[PDB]
Amino acid sequence: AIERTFSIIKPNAVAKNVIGNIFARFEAAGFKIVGTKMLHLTVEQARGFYAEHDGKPFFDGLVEFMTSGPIVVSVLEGENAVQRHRDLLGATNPANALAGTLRADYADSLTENGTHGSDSVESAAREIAYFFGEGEVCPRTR
Amino acid sequence: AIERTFSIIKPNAVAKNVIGNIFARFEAAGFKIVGTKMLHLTVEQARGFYAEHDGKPFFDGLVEFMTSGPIVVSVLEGENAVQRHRDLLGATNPANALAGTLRADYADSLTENGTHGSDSVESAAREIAYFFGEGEVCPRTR
Amino acid sequence: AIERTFSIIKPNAVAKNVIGNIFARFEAAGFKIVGTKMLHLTVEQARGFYAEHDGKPFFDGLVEFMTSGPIVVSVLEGENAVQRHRDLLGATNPANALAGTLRADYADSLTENGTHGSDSVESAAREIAYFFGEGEVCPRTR
Amino acid sequence: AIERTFSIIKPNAVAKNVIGNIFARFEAAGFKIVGTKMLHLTVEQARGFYAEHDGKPFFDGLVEFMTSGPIVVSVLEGENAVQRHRDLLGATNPANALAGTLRADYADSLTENGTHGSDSVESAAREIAYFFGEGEVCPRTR
Repeated sequence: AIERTFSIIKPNAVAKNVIGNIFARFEAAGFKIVGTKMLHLTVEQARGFYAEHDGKPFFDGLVEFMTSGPIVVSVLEGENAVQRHRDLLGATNPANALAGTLRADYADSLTENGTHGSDSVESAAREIAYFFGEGEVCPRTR
Repeated sequence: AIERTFSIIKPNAVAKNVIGNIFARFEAAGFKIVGTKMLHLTVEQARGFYAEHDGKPFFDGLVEFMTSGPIVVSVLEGENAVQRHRDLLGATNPANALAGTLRADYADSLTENGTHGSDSVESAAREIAYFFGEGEVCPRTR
Repeated sequence: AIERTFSIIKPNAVAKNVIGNIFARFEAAGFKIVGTKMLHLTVEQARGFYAEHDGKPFFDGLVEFMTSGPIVVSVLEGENAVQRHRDLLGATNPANALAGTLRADYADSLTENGTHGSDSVESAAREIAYFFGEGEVCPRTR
Repeated sequence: AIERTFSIIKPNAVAKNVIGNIFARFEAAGFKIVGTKMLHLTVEQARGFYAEHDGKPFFDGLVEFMTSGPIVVSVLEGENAVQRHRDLLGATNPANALAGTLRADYADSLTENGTHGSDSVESAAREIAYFFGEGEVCPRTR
């Protein structure tokens, strides 16, 4: 089915100026970018999004990193998009990600793997709703 | 000096899914993307941005095209960015654009040249302000 | 260990002018291009390289496709290069290749999957020797 | 008219692993790569290609740089290709080359400026003949 999945290009990737390279990979893989914006998360925003993680040891480090610089959040559309996006991204740990995947190609470290992708259709809807408001998701009309 | 300029990736370019290729060209040329967002102009928003052309024969067609599908508006930062961005885009009229420039590579017709770049520091300020509100542009912090 | 593996960019990919896109993927994945050349296989040369398939039903069709237009043959160098190259290419069948892999992004069909990669250190040695003479593989000196 | 022009991706660019990026720009600008090979010029081969500079100012330095690492030499085909290729490369001096041109994007100095392009149809014929033997250029057959 046609799905919409959520993407985050993390601070390290934005800092390295590879937003275009990553977007190009999304498009080459058949995804259509239907929503996108650059923003710099406040700690309030980060803790409201990553709340789930409020219980692990590296939580404080995660929030610090995700609020350390601007990020690009996007909505990608396509058939079976949620799983295909996860496939494109590769393993969470850059060390285990296969050559060519976004984590292998653009990660700088395990915590700084450069990209995030929704893990399910359900989580994608929640993540998209958190960052994209009215008229921010734009269906293709041509 | 370090300047900020305004960019538009037009409906035809978005529809061809070359947003990444264009952003990658900006980054390879030394520009830092400091603000961006995808949106779909309503006729009223398009008329306002192109207000200087109201009453001219080509106006309604320009408005129709610019509202025919989503676009990506961005803010680019770098030394002498206004002029360098224009240099990278190439001549506005594709018939005069040098091979390899963005207009030469991505124009679909003479009219649908694919991209817009501020023509001056003055217009850059006006165009950026039109779409980016108090703080939608995020300077690099690392 | 640092290894060298063999690559073929097939007739369908050369014809679509995506040689640069594929090479860029090799480089982004950490491979160093240490040898490369464009050529157009004769039936004799094609049959000689695919000798191990001589007699099988698809042989003639494989030979016809691989001699239908020019190809680019290359030698890629890098840590665990043979396996990492296979990982980058993805499944032989486009329908089964994960999003983002070279077969998924550039294949037009199962027969015309766009790229070939050595399946072992042993076969890589044989494949490279078939197309590259002494002096044609260039280690990096800077 | 359809022309064939000569290209060299110099040692500094090969060393930075941007061969793919450069080829992708050639293809995006509409050129068809009809010949290419990677080689590492020896002092004797370089003195032969730049023989016209013998007894002239930069003969030694030119040979030293051009033999410092492997290069990629190619034949690009297209309408008015000689001049269009020069337009894509930009000024010889990367500091004065317009943003986005290959000299501006992939070079740091005048001497190590990343790319060479034939300056005329006449020089293209001579340059190609020095690196490609009869039958090595491959016209497209599909």
